[PDB]
Amino acid sequence: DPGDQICIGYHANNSTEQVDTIMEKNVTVTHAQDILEKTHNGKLCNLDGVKPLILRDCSVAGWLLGNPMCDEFLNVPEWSYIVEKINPANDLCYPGNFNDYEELKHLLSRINHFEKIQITPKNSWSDHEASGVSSACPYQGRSSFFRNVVWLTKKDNAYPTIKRSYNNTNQEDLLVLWGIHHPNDATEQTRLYQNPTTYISVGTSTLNQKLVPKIATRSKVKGLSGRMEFFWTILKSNDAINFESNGNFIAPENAYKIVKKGDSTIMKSELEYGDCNTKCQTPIGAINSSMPFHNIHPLTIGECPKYVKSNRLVLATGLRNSP
Amino acid sequence: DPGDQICIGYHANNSTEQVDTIMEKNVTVTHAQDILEKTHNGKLCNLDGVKPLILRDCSVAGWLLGNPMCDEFLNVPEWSYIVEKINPANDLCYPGNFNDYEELKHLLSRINHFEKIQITPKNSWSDHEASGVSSACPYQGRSSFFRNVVWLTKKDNAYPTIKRSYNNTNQEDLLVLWGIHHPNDATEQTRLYQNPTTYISVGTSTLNQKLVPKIATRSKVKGLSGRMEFFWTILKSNDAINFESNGNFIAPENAYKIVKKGDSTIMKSELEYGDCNTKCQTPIGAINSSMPFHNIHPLTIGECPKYVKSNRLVLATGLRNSP
Amino acid sequence: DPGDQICIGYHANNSTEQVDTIMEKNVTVTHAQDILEKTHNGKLCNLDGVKPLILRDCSVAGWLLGNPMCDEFLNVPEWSYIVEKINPANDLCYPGNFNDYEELKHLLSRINHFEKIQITPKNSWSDHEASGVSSACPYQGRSSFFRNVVWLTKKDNAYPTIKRSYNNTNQEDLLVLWGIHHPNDATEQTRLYQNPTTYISVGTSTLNQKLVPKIATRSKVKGLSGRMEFFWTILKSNDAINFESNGNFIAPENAYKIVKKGDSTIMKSELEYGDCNTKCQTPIGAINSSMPFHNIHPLTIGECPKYVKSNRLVLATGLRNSP
Amino acid sequence: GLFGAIAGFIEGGWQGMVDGWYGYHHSNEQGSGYAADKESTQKAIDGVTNKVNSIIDKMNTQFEAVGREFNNLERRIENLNKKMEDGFLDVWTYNAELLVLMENERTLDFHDSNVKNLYDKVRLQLRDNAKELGNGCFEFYHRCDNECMESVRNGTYDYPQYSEEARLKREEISG
Amino acid sequence: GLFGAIAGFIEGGWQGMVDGWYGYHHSNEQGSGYAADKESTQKAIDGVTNKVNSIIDKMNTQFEAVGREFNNLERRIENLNKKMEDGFLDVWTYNAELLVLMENERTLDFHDSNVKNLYDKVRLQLRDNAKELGNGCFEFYHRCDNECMESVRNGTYDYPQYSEEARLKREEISG
Amino acid sequence: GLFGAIAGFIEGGWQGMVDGWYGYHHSNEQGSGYAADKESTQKAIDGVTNKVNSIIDKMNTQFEAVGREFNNLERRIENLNKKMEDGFLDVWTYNAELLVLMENERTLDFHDSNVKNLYDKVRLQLRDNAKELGNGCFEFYHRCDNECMESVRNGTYDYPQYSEEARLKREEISG
Ligand SMILES: *[C@@H]1O[C@H](CO[C@@H]2O[C@@H](C)[C@@H](O)[C@@H](O)[C@@H]2O)[C@@H](O[C@@H]2O[C@H](CO)[C@@H](O)[C@H](O)[C@H]2NC(C)=O)[C@H](O[C@H]2O[C@@H](C)[C@@H](O)[C@@H](O)[C@@H]2O)[C@H]1NC(C)=O
Ligand SMILES: CC(=O)N[C@@H]1[C@@H](O[C@@H]2O[C@H](CO)[C@H](O)[C@H](O[C@]3(C(=O)O)C[C@H](O)[C@@H](NC(C)=O)[C@H]([C@H](O)[C@H](O)CO)O3)[C@H]2O)[C@H](O)[C@@H](CO)O[C@H]1O
Ligand SMILES: *[C@@H]1O[C@H](CO)[C@@H](O[C@@H]2O[C@H](CO)[C@@H](O)[C@H](O)[C@H]2NC(C)=O)[C@H](O[C@H]2O[C@@H](C)[C@@H](O)[C@@H](O)[C@@H]2O)[C@H]1NC(C)=O
Ligand SMILES: *[C@@H]1O[C@H](CO)[C@@H](O[C@@H]2O[C@H](CO)[C@@H](O)[C@H](O)[C@H]2NC(C)=O)[C@H](O[C@H]2O[C@@H](C)[C@@H](O)[C@@H](O)[C@@H]2O)[C@H]1NC(C)=O
Ligand SMILES: *[C@@H]1O[C@H](CO)[C@@H](O)[C@H](O)[C@H]1NC(C)=O
Ligand SMILES: *[C@@H]1O[C@H](CO)[C@@H](O)[C@H](O)[C@H]1NC(C)=O
Ligand SMILES: *[C@@H]1O[C@H](CO)[C@@H](O)[C@H](O)[C@H]1NC(C)=O
Repeated sequence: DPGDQICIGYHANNSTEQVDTIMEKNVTVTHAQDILEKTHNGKLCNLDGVKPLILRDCSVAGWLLGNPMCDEFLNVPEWSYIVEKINPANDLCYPGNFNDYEELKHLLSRINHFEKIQITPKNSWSDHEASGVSSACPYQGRSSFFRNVVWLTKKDNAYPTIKRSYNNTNQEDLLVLWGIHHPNDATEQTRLYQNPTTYISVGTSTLNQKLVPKIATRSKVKGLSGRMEFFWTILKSNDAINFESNGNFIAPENAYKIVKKGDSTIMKSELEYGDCNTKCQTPIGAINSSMPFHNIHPLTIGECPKYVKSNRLVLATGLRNSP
Repeated sequence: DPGDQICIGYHANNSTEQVDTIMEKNVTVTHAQDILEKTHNGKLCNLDGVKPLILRDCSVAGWLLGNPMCDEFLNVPEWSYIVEKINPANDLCYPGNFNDYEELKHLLSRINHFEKIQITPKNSWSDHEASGVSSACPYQGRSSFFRNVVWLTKKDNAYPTIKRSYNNTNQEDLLVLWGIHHPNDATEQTRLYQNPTTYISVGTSTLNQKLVPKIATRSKVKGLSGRMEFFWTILKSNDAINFESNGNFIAPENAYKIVKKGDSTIMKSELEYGDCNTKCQTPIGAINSSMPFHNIHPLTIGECPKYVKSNRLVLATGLRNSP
Repeated sequence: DPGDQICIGYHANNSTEQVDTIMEKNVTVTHAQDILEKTHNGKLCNLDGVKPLILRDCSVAGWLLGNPMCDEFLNVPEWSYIVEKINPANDLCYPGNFNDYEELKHLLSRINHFEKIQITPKNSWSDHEASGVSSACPYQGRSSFFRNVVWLTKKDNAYPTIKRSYNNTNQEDLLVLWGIHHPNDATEQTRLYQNPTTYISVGTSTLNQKLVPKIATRSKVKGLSGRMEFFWTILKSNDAINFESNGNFIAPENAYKIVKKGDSTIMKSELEYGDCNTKCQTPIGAINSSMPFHNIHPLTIGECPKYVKSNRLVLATGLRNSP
Repeated sequence: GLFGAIAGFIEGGWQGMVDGWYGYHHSNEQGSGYAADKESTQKAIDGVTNKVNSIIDKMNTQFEAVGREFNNLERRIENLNKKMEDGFLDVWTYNAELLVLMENERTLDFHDSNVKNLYDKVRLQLRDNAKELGNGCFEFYHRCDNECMESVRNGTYDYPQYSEEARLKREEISG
Repeated sequence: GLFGAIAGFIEGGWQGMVDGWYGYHHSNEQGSGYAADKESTQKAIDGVTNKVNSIIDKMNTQFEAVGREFNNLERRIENLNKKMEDGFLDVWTYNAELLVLMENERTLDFHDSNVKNLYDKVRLQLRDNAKELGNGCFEFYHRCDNECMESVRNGTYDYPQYSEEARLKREEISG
Repeated sequence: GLFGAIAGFIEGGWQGMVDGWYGYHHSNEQGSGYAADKESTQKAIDGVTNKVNSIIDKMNTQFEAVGREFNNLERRIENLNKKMEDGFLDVWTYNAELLVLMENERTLDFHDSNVKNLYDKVRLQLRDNAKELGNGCFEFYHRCDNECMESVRNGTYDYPQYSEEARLKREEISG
């Protein structure tokens, strides 16, 4: 007859979760663990406590030079990272180019804090006209110019040779900016600066530069055939910079003290501030997760999961489940 | 006696296929699968339907500038890829150099078809001699020159200042070429161009260029010590290019319209056309295969297997085979 | 009674070595094999038979131009590799810059031996003064200069035009160095070279160069505001170099024949020679090991293990050891 | 599969056993019931959790891409930069996917190894005092209260102490 | 192998069996013959075909080299470009070679596990109605026609239907 | 283990066993003793030795870093060079750690499989001429000298030649 019995067996449940293996796809299991974060909040946030520098329709060039349409950023506080649009609208308002722009941008992504100072006051130009202005650079319906540099022109009918120097008596390093104007023809040249053959010299402990205008006829850009070409240098503490020019000189007014360096980046994004806080930021949204992986975007900053191009990553933790 | 039996066992055959393992090599197996393509046909073929542009003893510069010895290529049809020899014979016939050449060659790998047009008629130079010629650039027993650019010199005993403009009224973008001549001494400078101190200006919506000749003493190359330096730019549709010059100017005659962009490459090979067809081409031969891997060459174009540096790749499908 | 027995079992020992696996850590095992080298001897040795070139407080620039404080390296024997400090004290003694320095250092890592030769005897300048000297370049308590190039100045009150030439009739290639001096003001330019408007032309079969001094105001470096800028080229066997100048020219006196080619590198280190020998060298010490891996430093030269960042790497060879 | 136990000589699991992964269903005079073998379940919950932490910690140092910008006559190095960053993202994506596939394969066969070893654990204990039905069940040759079943689960079951009543019963079948 | 079946307690394969990978040889009054277990060979072909496709699909996104040119004063980045491309070709060559070695070894142990699981499939049905000779063979304690053999090959073999005829036979031997 | 032999149904290893990796503890009339199975140990030393050779040469082609220098306005390509070289080093450090982590675990399970196959090697040969005590030991139903013991270790043990004495002895116990 049937006596007493005993049997060995395993757990089953009502799970419907699936994992993959190399010999077999979509295997149903009793217990599984997803290890891939696939959601973000779609916003730009503070990183730890610290707010990002969100430019709007302004480019890096627009901000530092002081495009008149960018007055929001005339004095910014310490930031955690920087956000810039793909094709900012407020860039170089007067047409031209920015020498070594991509190297300045890389430097900027190693910096967390500037403190702007005035190095040569606008009321120190006593033999030249320091009120140059252009319709390609409007402010409130009227013609203006970059706020951190000055367009000097002839006064009376003369442009005496300029010799000016500045000594960095600050403890931190200085970012200094300047430019040169390339006119359209010989006639325009004499009306602005009087002398027909001009130059700009700039010297430092390491910089030894000489610029000469290119006078010629070119296509119209925003109604102008003239060009402006800009330059930058880092002036170390206790060094001096020397300017000499007899025309076409776009001179310094303000410069930046490098107060703090650290990890930062320049993000390309169309978003705006989201009044939130996070420890992981991507160009399309922030992440609050404990997963070891994520698949939202490869360009991130902060304390983040690792990026992979997978659509699914789920780990079997339990055993195979009976149908 | 022995009664009734039933036994369990596995498959065997007369196979000689061998597979490798991490613990054991050359394991004979009943069934195996090769996954490495190791054969090519040794010829240069069409890619799908499309015939390649096979330069012969001409280089890319020779073709584009129009070395008189490359007249086969004055007007080529749409191509699938470009074949150039390692050390082409017909290059720059007049000694000198081609500016930003490797960037231009990189640009060309996104192009499948050019359409040549004339932008300045040879009979438009009415105050200069537009018939410059050299024994280093022969044609049909007589001295000649590059066909797409024109060598202007003084007429009677003068060289007036040239101010010329061209507006790209085409729908497509234009590759425009030009040059400058560096003489050997001030005397040669005067017999050809009369003026002792010359310059060339070139302007665009994005370009602001100025060239000045370098008159000096150099080694003889192909019997000449004079030099020619060439430049290029891409003129956007509906933009204009402006030239100003009082000497040493090698002016444009023909330019190239970018008609079709796509996937292309420049292959280095000594081989010649083979009147065949393929979907996967390497510099040393074409591939017709179904294997997921190959080991013929790392530089391929078309629909190809994945490249590896292995001699063998065989996968175990069956089981171990009994002798 | 109990009949006969036979039992199944495995090896055990008094071992305490432990290996890791993915499911369980610190598993003590009977037999294991270490494969990671973790020790070095902490000194700089010969590589095979060949001693390295150890500049001390000299840089490559200081060495090759002939900084007066580097006379130790005026004629160096064949080397296996080169050792240099992070911030050497004997560099460019006269303040300024060395053009394409990093490309030249790269060229240097395929070279094992230079053989110095003279191009222009110091007493061959019969219309110029060839004895320029500076306090930024001291020798034994007095003012001196670079030994491999010469500082030419006006003699009487003239600087006649210089036309000098050299044909490389050697089988090997030549490394040739030269320079230009940038004064601080027009008075100094006249005091040194007489002519106010000057140039340097350098021509080769492939080189076509023209330099013009940049006269301007700069910070004082080591008490000086003048600058020197240096240049280089490789002259092919059977080619010729041509120089022409009417001022500011720092002429070649000595040049270098590249006599032995091979594998070398430039190591950054603070150590000094150790009278030892090795076949694998790193910037912080040498390696005598048979392990397939090491974890000392990523930059090695010679016949070496492969570098990994592990603290420990041990393979289980035996079986699990009974507690 | 590699094992013969799960979906093997034992088909299907017990929805009614909800205390562990592995255990026992006994059916004697004192009704029916379930019991989870904690020890084999404990080595299993600890074993798998060691696995998931090790894989996470091996991936904390993995390539991170940063944006760099280039002008219009830097097309070649721009193309260098893009191909290098894409290259590493493909390498590490392959490394993670293939690792999850491989360790999924071992995890399922691991539970399975533990089921067979537990079955073989008691089959080695009872011996000829029971019959192997061949589907995971053992019908033994004597009577067991609610302290005998306990002696096998804690591995103390004294074989000869029940050999006699069993010896009688298998002879009764041999009649 | 890791299981002991192929080239183990079962020695050698059968060249005469040409309809599958694993199967049965029966020896009764209606002669001998070979017969393949269709069910286990098909699930075995499905496992391997999945594997080989998985190895191909895991390699479809892999580094591709493109030619770039550099002038005579771009030597540092010419060297950078060359090493980066050579670097990816060494990584993906390692990934493909090693994956093949690993999955070769497991494919061979997959067949080994499959031969033994088929053997225990039969050992569990017959038990004391047959004897283990120790070479993969079962000698019955009763008679098996060409429809009894079939009941074992599809796992329908009725045990008590032969329990009596068999029990008597082993007593003749054990007496 | 994954097989149940090491730290399983056979507990602990033998410090007195010092001639091989796997073997026997024999106990008959001619005293006690230890003995190593030579044949299976050679395939075992060959197996681990092939593994380590396969593991080393698969890594011989691996990324080598080169020093390159950049000036102050080459920060972008300086940074590119650094990420690429750091990138390849993390990849090959990962590759080396994970491969050792994986093959350790398989090396331990290779030993466990080899013991169980050895145990089954004598158990399939003896059958009812001995009893499984449940600890890896076999107690004969007859007496075995030091020439019987050898026939099992070289796998020649003639079963029917000793079946009767065992059968008699076992019925004496079953009375
Ligand atoms: C560099 O010098 C070489 C060889 O020495 C010279 O050869 C004598 C004829 C005479 O000129 C000596 O005073 C020189 O030191 C010279 O090569 C020779 O050139 C001559 C003239 O054509 C020929 O003998 C022959 O061409 C060649 N001789 C040998 C034995 O190689 C170089 O000039 C020339 O080099 C050759 C390779 C050609 O390319 C030729 O066009 C070129 O002018 C001279 N270098 C330069 C740049 O002149
Ligand atoms: C700019 C100025 O006013 N400087 C003053 C000092 O004059 C300069 O000071 C330095 C440092 O003390 C040197 O002596 C300079 O003299 C030399 C030099 O380099 O040592 C003397 C060399 O003989 C000369 N070489 C040649 C070939 O002519 C060299 C060069 O002329 C220049 O370097 C070219 O750029 O200059 C000296 O000119 C002054 O001595 C000091 C104290 O009174 O005060 C400084 O303000
Ligand atoms: C920038 O201005 C500062 C402030 O005066 C100068 O540093 C001081 O200069 C005085 C005057 O000789 C002298 O005591 C020290 O050199 C220094 N004093 C202190 C307390 O810092 C600096 O000039 C000088 O700086 C040194 C380091 C060196 O470059 C020297 O040659 C130079 O003249 C000014 N910097 C420059 C580049 O002019
Ligand atoms: C190249 O020629 C074309 C053809 O005329 C110019 O486009 C036209 O220019 C006129 C002149 O003001 C004006 O009707 C339009 O601007 C335009 N019309 C048509 C039907 O195309 C072009 O010049 C103009 O191009 C536009 C885009 C704008 O930038 C305007 O400011 C400019 O004058 C000529 N290109 C250049 C660079 O002048
Ligand atoms: C695996 O399951 C998902 C769930 O929807 C399904 O979309 C997919 O097609 C399945 N894959 C296969 C190979 O059946
Ligand atoms: C494996 O077999 C091939 C076939 O001849 C042979 O070429 C090769 O040398 C063998 N392996 C080794 C390690 O020799
Ligand atoms: C493993 O052993 C080492 C050395 O004895 C010890 O330092 C380490 O802490 C152990 N592991 C853990 C997780 O503690």
